[PDB]
Amino acid sequence: TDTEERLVEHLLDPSRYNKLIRPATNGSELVTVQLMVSLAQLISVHEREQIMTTNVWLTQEWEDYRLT
Amino acid sequence: TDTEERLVEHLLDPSRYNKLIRPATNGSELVTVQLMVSLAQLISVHEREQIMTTNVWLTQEWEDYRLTWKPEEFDNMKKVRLPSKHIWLPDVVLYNNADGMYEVSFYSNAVVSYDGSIFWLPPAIYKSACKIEVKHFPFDQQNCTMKFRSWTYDRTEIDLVLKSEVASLDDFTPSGEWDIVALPGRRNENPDDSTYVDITYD
Amino acid sequence: TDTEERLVEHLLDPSRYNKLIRPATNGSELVTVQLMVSLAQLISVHEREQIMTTNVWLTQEWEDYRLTWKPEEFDNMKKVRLPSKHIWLPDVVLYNNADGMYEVSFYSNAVVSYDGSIFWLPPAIYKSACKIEVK
Amino acid sequence: ETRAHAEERLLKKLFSGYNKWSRPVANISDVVLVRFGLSIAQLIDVDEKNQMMTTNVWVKQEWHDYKLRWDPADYENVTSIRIPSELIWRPDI
Amino acid sequence: ETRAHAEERLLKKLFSGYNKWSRPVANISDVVLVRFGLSIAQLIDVDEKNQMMTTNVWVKQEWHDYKLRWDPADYENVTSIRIPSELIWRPDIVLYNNADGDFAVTHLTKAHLFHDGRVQWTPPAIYKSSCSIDVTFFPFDQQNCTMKFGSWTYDKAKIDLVNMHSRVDQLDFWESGEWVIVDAVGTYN
Ligand SMILES: *[C@@H]1O[C@H](CO)[C@@H](O[C@@H]2O[C@H](CO)[C@@H](O[C@@H]3O[C@H](CO)[C@@H](O)[C@H](O)[C@@H]3O)[C@H](O)[C@H]2NC(C)=O)[C@H](O)[C@H]1NC(C)=O
Ligand SMILES: *[C@@H]1O[C@H](CO)[C@@H](O)[C@H](O)[C@H]1NC(C)=O
Ligand SMILES: *[C@@H]1O[C@H](CO)[C@@H](O)[C@H](O)[C@H]1NC(C)=O
Ligand SMILES: *[C@@H]1O[C@H](CO)[C@@H](O)[C@H](O)[C@H]1NC(C)=O
Ligand SMILES: *[C@@H]1O[C@H](CO)[C@@H](O)[C@H](O)[C@H]1NC(C)=O
Ligand SMILES: *[C@@H]1O[C@H](CO)[C@@H](O)[C@H](O)[C@H]1NC(C)=O
Ligand SMILES: CC(=O)OCC[N+](C)(C)C
Ligand SMILES: [Ca+2]
Ligand SMILES: [Ca+2]
Repeated sequence: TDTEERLVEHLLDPSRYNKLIRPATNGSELVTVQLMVSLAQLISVHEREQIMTTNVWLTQEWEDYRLT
Repeated sequence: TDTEERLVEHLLDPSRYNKLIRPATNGSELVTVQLMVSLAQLISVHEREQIMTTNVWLTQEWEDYRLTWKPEEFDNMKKVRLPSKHIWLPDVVLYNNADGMYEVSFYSNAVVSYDGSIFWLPPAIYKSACKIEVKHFPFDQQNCTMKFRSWTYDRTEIDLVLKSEVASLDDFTPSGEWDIVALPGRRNENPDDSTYVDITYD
Repeated sequence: TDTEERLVEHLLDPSRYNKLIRPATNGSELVTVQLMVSLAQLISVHEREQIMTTNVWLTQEWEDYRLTWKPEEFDNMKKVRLPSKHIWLPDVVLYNNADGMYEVSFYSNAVVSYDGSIFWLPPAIYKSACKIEVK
Repeated sequence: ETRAHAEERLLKKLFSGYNKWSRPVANISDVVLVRFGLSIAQLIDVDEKNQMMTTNVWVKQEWHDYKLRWDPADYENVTSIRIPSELIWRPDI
Repeated sequence: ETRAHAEERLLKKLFSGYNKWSRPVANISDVVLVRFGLSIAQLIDVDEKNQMMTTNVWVKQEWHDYKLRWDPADYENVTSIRIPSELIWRPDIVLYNNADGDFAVTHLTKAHLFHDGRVQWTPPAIYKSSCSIDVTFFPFDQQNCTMKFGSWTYDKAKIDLVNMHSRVDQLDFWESGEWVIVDAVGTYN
């Protein structure tokens, strides 16, 4: 939609949103990231090479005050 | 943080910082680069092909006088991360590699201090050729070397120096098939070249 | 030379030449592309995998009316080399390839004549799938 | 007048204010119907020991973009064009 | 006054109107003389079964660009600079008899540019070339594997190659322990 395109252009505008900078309001503030691993499939275990191959969906949740 | 965005925009402003120019002024002085290899893991030593695969961090430190700021003017900010691809880097690579992979693997961010000190710690996966001594196999001890040079600048432009005399094992995971004995580092010049310098780890 | 670089800037000027648009002229016409494969070496035939590996030079020729110039205005230059990545190419690929590599390997220059003739001869290492008869 | 010039004008018009990150629907409640199909080029391998199938397929997709419409009468009867797929919104199948 | 400012001024002046897609000759009839040489870092693998040789070489190239010239007196006595090789014109030297590798150089290191227009570009390259393998006297066999280098789209009237040195440079060679290089000479054809 026109509104969605307008919002996406507003949010990602490189003029006002720098994607290389941590979204911390204060210098000493820290960003909390929530992690959860979903094991979709254990593809293999290689005893000789000592490697486990898995298919996992890695949930990651945090807050970005600049994307409001 | 708005202050960090302002500082990052100020430091890398193209009108005042060009990454194609080596940070050496008042004549062609030397940019001293401190090297320190930290061995994360000894992946393998394929004896048949004579290739040792290692996972290391190529710690590098130098001084860029163009990346300084006053902490008082930036909310007392004394360090900032800058993308390594946007600042001048000493193109230190693995010269004695096999498979022709010279550069680091990721090109991570560099940590800049307010006095112009750059601290870069990129990860690298290196497949270095080494000479296999088969005389005492299977009770054999191997001496595989990794030679580091800059494939851009010679000794007259950058000086390679050793941060410490041994490679660091602060974040090492034992291999299970090979046992680390010693990881000394040495800085090698050439008495009859004056433009050659390399740092080799045994 | 100054004239050569002037010509190159004039031809590839994005404001007048778009490389995403087919050089079709006279209406809803079609661009005729001439192919010629030159076998430089039969690197290998892998019977167990049923893959043939060849080193070939793939001659591709077509006419782009947008890359025309008058030799008089450009110091009587009759042809120039243009980077093939900056002109319209017919996306000619090897369909029956194995290993999922469709395009040519190098992307050399394309030799462009003053009348719009384009001569492209890139080298390629191709791995094609073929049916091995074991009888 | 030439088809190439009309196509250049059309390309300028279509992507003037186009956003490739926004779902291409005129109304938020609308659903993008993606006609999906597979055309198998070859069954490269069936690795029984590792329990994997390697296939070479063509992933046929087809949707509608409401901001990529035009009248061919205004562009020398240009009815369709080939554009890089990285310039437009695509489903993330 | 400082060298960095002079270098910035020089870099701005050089690339003001520089076209990297144009052969760098003042006169169209002029030939770009490219001095070509090889330096073998190591002989990674000789594959008798597949008839391929893998080498780690440094492709030493040197030519003249008439637009990348300056007077060092006007730039704080700056006599040379290192510039990315993707900013300038380079010859398209490729390995004809490639097999399972890359035809052209892909590393694209920085080029050493001198005040008189000379450009030295010495990128590394891993090449996997084809060579016929003669195993009549195996394991006492001696192989003769060749590498053919030349520009792909510029004829002799536009780019000409010059042997920097007869013999392939072996000063930085990594001895393999399986093969010894009896002879390694480049021949102009
Ligand atoms: C592992 O391999 C390296 C490289 O082959 C060996 O390095 C070499 O070691 C010898 C003996 O220590 C060095 O010779 C000595 O150099 C010193 C320093 O100038 C000199 O004072 C002595 O008179 C003698 O010439 C040699 O320079 C050195 N070469 C390199 C390139 O480092 C190393 O010894 C081997 N280590 C083990 C445990 O096998
Ligand atoms: C979008 O669709 C909903 C559901 O039919 C409708 O209520 C709404 O008015 C539509 N919006 C517009 C702008 O037509
Ligand atoms: C437009 O082109 C189509 C073919 O794509 C053709 O069938 C139709 O008759 C043409 N119409 C006009 C007005 O040229
Ligand atoms: C280029 O060289 C040719 C051959 O000597 C000469 O005839 C011609 O005048 C030269 N062009 C210029 C502009 O000097
Ligand atoms: C310029 O630098 C060169 C070394 O690159 C030196 O030999 C020469 O004396 C210098 N000239 C001046 C005027 O400083
Ligand atoms: C090696 O091959 C080259 C070209 O094929 C030939 O000129 C040369 O004489 C050969 N040398 C030997 C020792 O066979
Ligand atoms: C013009 C052109 O691209 O020629 C390529 C083939 N070669 C190197 C034999 C001339
Ligand atoms: Ca199988
Ligand atoms: Ca071998």
